[PDB]
Amino acid sequence: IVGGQECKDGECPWQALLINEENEGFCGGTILSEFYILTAAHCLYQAKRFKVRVGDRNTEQEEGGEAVHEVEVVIKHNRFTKETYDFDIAVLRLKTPITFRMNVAPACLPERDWAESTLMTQKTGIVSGFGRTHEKGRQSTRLKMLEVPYVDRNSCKLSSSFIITQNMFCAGYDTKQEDACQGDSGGPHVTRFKDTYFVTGIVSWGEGCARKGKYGIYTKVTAFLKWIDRSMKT
Amino acid sequence: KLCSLDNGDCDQFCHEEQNSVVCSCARGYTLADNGKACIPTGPYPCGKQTLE
Ligand SMILES: COc1ccc(-n2nc(C(F)(F)F)c3c2C(=O)N(c2ccc(C4(CN5CCCC5)CC4)cc2)CC3)cc1
Ligand SMILES: [Ca+2]
Repeated sequence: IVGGQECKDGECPWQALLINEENEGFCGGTILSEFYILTAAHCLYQAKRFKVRVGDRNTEQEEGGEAVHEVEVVIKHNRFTKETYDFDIAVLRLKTPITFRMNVAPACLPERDWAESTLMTQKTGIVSGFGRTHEKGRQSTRLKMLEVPYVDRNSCKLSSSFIITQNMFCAGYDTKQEDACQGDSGGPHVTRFKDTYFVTGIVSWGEGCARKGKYGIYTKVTAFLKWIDRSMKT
Repeated sequence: KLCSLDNGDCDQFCHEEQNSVVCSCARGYTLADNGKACIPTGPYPCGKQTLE
């Protein structure tokens, strides 16, 4: 996360972190329930063998509320394309159930029509992760969050050098130095409504991080809710 | 205006069925007796930052 603030105790309980063989976080994810993690498909080619850690806010030491979970089944969207990152969505079935507690809890999955009409028409959403704090910097050891405004669809298409498909939306700032970044991918994009947080996106990609005239690109969760429902039964 | 007017007074999901407002809730919540508010059915309901 470039800019933003550190996630304070219990503020981002639905954040999951994919770790590689050396226990290094390389991507994020969103806790959907006791057995399911939502993440980005491109994150699956970023590591051979990986586990999912929850309840962590500071990768530097052992707090006490952390828990690692092995992945039982990886459910990648078959339409995902490495070339355009279209259909950048995957669900993870964990071998053991997550024990909800302080800093560990699922985000809500909204209904399509309501989400698109009431959630995505609001000014901002919230993205979070352990990703880079600068485009050239190193992964953050502290979990961060950042309010990112929804970007007009027409304007972002004009800003992008790459095709912005119907399965994605833009969020962030034109010139302001705040945005998601490498390492945050697969992470949560949630929208708050009356004190309750609903999953609205998945950190997908961007032309660099927080560049002028460039925005953050997120997978459009409302376009895969049915797919997600199905994925959580197999 | 129904749903277009302040989410039809619903806490969460709002539907316009037969020109009338109908509220619903996410998995883990129970629609309250007033048919608008959403009640958590158990601990650690989805979408809630952990306080205690
Ligand atoms: C808001 O969330 C984020 C914002 C930015 C990043 N991010 N940081 C960095 C770095 F730190 F390394 F600068 C990079 C990225 C990134 O997403 N890149 C990228 C990945 C894929 C694509 C393609 C086309 N590609 C496929 C191959 C052909 C060209 C459109 C699909 C275009 C660009 C560049 C490197 C991550 C999350
Ligand atoms: Ca820790």
